[PDB]
Order: sequence, then C-alpha cells, then structure tokens
Amino acid sequence: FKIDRSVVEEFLALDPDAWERLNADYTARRRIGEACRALSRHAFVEEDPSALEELHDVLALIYQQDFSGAPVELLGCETQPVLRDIAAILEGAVLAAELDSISEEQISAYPRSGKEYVHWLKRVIGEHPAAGHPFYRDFVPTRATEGDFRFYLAQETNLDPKFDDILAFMQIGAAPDEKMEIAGNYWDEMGNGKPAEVHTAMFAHALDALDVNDDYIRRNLLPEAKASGNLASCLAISRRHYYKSVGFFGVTEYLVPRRFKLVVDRWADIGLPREGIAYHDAHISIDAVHASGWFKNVIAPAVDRDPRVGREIAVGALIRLNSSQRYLDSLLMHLHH
Amino acid sequence: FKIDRSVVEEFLALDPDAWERLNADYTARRRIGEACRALSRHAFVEEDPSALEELHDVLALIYQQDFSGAPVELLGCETQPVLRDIAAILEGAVLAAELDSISEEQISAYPRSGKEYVHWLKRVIGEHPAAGHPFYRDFVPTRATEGDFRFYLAQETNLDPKFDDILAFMQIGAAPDEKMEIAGNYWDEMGNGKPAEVHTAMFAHALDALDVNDDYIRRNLLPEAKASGNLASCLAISRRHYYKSVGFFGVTEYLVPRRFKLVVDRWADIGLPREGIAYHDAHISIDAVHASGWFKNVIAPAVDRDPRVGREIAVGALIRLNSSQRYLDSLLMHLHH
Ligand SMILES: N[C@@H](CCCCNO)C(=O)O
Ligand SMILES: N[C@@H](CCCCNO)C(=O)O
Ligand SMILES: [Fe+3]
Ligand SMILES: [Fe+3]
Ligand SMILES: [Fe+3]
Ligand SMILES: [Fe+3]
Repeated sequence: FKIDRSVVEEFLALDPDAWERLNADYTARRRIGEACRALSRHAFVEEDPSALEELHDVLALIYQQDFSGAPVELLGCETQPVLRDIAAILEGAVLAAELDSISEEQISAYPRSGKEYVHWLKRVIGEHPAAGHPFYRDFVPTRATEGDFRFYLAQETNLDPKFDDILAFMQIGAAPDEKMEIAGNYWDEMGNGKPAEVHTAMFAHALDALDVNDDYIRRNLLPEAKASGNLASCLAISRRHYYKSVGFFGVTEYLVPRRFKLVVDRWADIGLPREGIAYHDAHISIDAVHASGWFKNVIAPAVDRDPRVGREIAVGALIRLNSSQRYLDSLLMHLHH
Repeated sequence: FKIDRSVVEEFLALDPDAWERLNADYTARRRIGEACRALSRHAFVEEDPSALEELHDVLALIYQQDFSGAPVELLGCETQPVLRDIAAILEGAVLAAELDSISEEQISAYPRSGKEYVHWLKRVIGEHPAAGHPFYRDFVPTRATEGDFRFYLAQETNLDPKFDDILAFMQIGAAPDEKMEIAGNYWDEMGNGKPAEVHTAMFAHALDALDVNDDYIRRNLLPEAKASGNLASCLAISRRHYYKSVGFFGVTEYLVPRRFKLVVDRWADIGLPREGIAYHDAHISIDAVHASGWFKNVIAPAVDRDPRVGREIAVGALIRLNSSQRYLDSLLMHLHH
C-alpha cells in the first residue's frame, strides 16, 4: 500500500459512515501509518525529490483541512484519527530533517534573560544568509519583471494568505504579555476592524494585479515553497510547538520590512499597478512595529519566565531561516533559468 | 484494559521516546480505542453515572492539552495520534447523545434566508426552558448566599476562563463577514488591548473574591458542568463543527445579559465585594452588543451564503440550550439540598 496526495483526496471523498468504518479498523490504520513511514523514508533518507514533493503535497492537503472553512458535505466526517496520524508521521520526519541542520552550539549559548536574549537572537539572525538573501538584495532591484513577480507571488501564497489564522492558533493558551501582543498583531491583520484593511484581502489584490490565479499557483508552486508553508502550519497548530513558533514567526516579522521595501521599489520602477502593491507597501511600516513588539512582548517575557524556552525559540528561528534560504535559493535558481 | 482519567495522566507522563513507541504500536492503539468504546457504552448506553463522569474527566484532560500552554518538559512528546483517537471516540458518543434529544422537526422548518432565520432562532431559543431558567430567575434574586455564588462560580470555570480561545479556534477559516465579527468579539475579550479589561482576567477576580480556589473547583465541579465545558471545547476546535459552534456560542452571548443582570443585582443586595462583580457587571452591556453582532454578522450571513447550514446552527443552539438546562437543573438541585 502506497500513500500519496490522491489517496488522501480519496479519503476526503468518503461519506461519514465510511469514515467511521475506517476509524474502527486499526489494521487499515496500521497500513496507512506504515505507508507514511515508507514515504517519509523515500523523502528524507533516500532524499528522492518526487517523494519529498509528494510528502509536502499530502501535508498541504491535511493542513488545508485544519485551516479552511469546512464544506457542508463534509461536516459529518470524523477525519481526525486518520489525518492526525498521517500528519504526525510526516511532520516528525520533516522536523527531524530540519533539526539535522541545526547544531547544539547554535541553540545553547544564549543569555538566559529576555532583553539580552533579544540582542543575541538578532545577531544570530543577522549571521544567517537568509537575512540578506540575493533574491531580494540583488535580483529584485535590478532584474525582476512582471512575470518574475507573478511567479514569486505564487510562491508567497504558501504563507501570507493564512497569517491571521497562524496567529490565532499560536496565541491559544499563551501567557498574558505574550497573548496580548499576539492578539494585537492579529487585530492589525484583521484591519483593526476595517474590511478594506484586512491583510489577506490586500494580499489577494496583489495576486489579482498579476493574474496569480489558482491554476497558475498549482502548476508553479515550488516544492520548497510548499515545505515553507507546511512548516508554518505544523508549528502554529500544536501547543507543544508554541516556542518554536515564537522564533519562526518572530524572524518572519523581523525580515519583512527590508524584503518588502525592495519589492515595492522595484514594482514602482517597472510601472506595475499601484493598487496591487498596497499590501507590501503597508507592511513596510506595519511589520517594523510588529517585529519590535514581538521581540519586546513575546520573546523577552517568554525567556524571562523560563529561560529554557530560549532553546526552542532559537530552533524555530533557525527553521524559518533555513527553510527560507532553501526556498529563496530554489526560487532564484528557477527565475535565472 | 480499562481507560479512565488516571490512565491518560500516565500517558501524559511518558517521555518523547515512550510516546514514539506507543504511536508506532497499532495493537496498543487498537486496545486504547476499544477501551474508549467500552467506556462510551457504559456512559451513554447503560447511562452509568460514574462512567459518564469518568468520560468527561478524560475529555477535560485532553482539551486541557489543546487549550493550555504546553509545559517545557512536554514539548517533545507527540500526543496527537493517541489523544485525538480517544477524543474522537468519546466526542462521537457525547454528540450522538446530544442529538438523541434533538428532533428533525426542530432543525428543519427554518426560513432559508438570514434575517428571517435570526427571528426564527430567537423564537426557538425563547421556547426553551434554559432561556428563562429558575436558577437565575428565581433562586439567585431571592435566596443566593455567598456560598451559593462560590459554588456557582466553580461551575462557571467550565467555560468563561477560555472564551477568548474558543473564539480564536472558531474563526479559523471563516468567511469574511463572520470572521470580522468573531475577530472583533475576540478583541473585546482581550480588553481591546488593555490588560485590566481582559475578560478572563476580570473573571479571575470574581473567583478570587469568593476564594474559588483550584481545590474547591476540583472537589465541587458537577458532572454536567464538565459536560458543558467539554461540549464547548469539542465544537470550537474542529472546523467541521463550525456551524454548530455558531449556534452554540450565539445562544451563549444572547442569554448572558438577562442572566448576569440577575447575578449582579443579588451580589449587590447581599453586599459582596464590588471589585468581584466587575466581570459580570461589564458583560451585561458587552454581550447585548456581542449578541446583536453575532446574529447580524455571523448567523445571518452564514445562512444567506448557504441555507443548508441553518440546520447545523440550530443543532448547536439546541445542544447549548439542552446542556445548559441539565447543568442548571443539577446546580439548582445541589444548591437546594
Ligand atoms: N511571505 C513573506 C512574509 C509573510 C508575512 C505575512 N505578513 O503578515 C516572507 O517570506 O518574507
Ligand atoms: N458562563 C456563562 C456565559 C459565559 C460567557 C463568556 N463571556 O465571554 C453562562 O453560562 O451563561
Ligand atoms: Fe500582515
Ligand atoms: Fe505582521
Ligand atoms: Fe466575554
Ligand atoms: Fe461576549
């Protein structure tokens, strides 16, 4: 028995009674889990590229179920016993592979107090090549065309369209100072109550401006872009990944202003529609504030409450930096060719 | 093999390697699932009261893991394959029992348009005895002592302390009008950015005022109060229960002002601490606004988008009304004796 995205599409087409029968059959469920371990081995031991893409296509479909409004025809289907077992197996393998790129020295010599930890982490971020990647520093300002931006925005659908729900998942159960900062960030994402200013709405306008339609996205989404989006989903939805999420999305907010300023300036130079760049233009100042509040009110209080979490925050920051590097190197490699 | 709360406490004490070994053993996992079906049968077929309380003690512990900040020692433990299978089995039985009390005529003759559906649902709510329950209408204004209120507030820890995260879970993936209303409600719950005004913080002050400490809660929490809190958790955390949640928490907001006005007036008459009633006092006007916005901006747009969801919203409203009735009848029965 082999598992791939089409096998899971078939599961999601089952009616509520068929799901109940599957959930009651632990032999069928053992076989599904074994098929996931086999796929995980092809993807990360053999490092077969088609198995790696298949694995992230499967995870992406499962997270679609976690993040999307359920359709009426599926409201009676108990998908958690099977889908959560699949996700646990594939996630475990994705994260073990990320951790293989992270050394213990990288995540252990931090200062064990909040304000000092923030300075250390900014330095650690600044050492990493993703903090000044040539896609943004070099290619965008000098070469990027409308078709380049269209391809780039297709990759960016991996994360930006669900950022408000990432934050909503993250703040579940969070301590007060951290929760209040994440909550204010989420409220900004929802336009502070004004529909026109909702961030996902303005990002959708950028997609419209370059005709980044769903078929173009499906055909052009890079495997490393899918991995990036799956890592974001993986970390946000589990309480036990909260402190990794703190580092992962802290790095994200921190790097947006430098990256988006480059995108916005080029977008203007080549005369692309002003209406389409409102999202990126707005985030240049918004995420300078978000990044400042995230360090001061999420990271520093967490470390001050329990310095042991500085190691988890550092791992999440490095997972974001490493996965962003692989994604941007792959993107820049496809855009050159 | 029997499953109870202490068996699941033991699972949660396992280290990450022991969890990995358990997750890989589908024979052990088949036995856990079979033990859950056996407990479910004792609880809802035999209707054994100790099995029913044990079942909700198990669910409550699992939802604690979904809703609480994870402790550092547990960050490496993959609990989803087993805990989600347990929850699916016990939840399926809890909800089947709720649906046994709901007739098809109750959830099918609604008008298939939003504004009209709102009037229908308010009428349906008004027919149900929980909408004017004697605990609030009769006992509170005339008899409730400080010890009665202390016992009551212990029961209310089933829901109020996690209402902000219920809303955050609920709005995941929601359509824009509905999402923006839920988001504004959540932001109100977080004091609109002012820590002193965060609703869970002010509820904690009410608990402090009557010494509703964790040991008192543990010893006094009624089985129907646990069932109420578990139903709230169950519906909020699954995307497929979104439309039930819309009805369940819509009824909740709608009934708060009448109930809390009775509580606040009695609390004053018997001279209890003014500082302790700030939460309930504030919610009298807050939830009149929340209830109005919930009907207008959540329920009516959902029904207008797809009238089929009026049946799910109605089921969730009746689950809230029925479970509130059982809880308040049990509470009033213990307070009389
Ligand atoms: N996709 C962009 C950042 C996305 C942040 C979302 N803003 O709320 C990047 O990778 O830098
Ligand atoms: N526990 C109360 C309502 C709780 C609503 C929370 N307010 O944000 C009741 O059962 O009426
Ligand atoms: Fe944003
Ligand atoms: Fe931001
Ligand atoms: Fe509230
Ligand atoms: Fe409210």
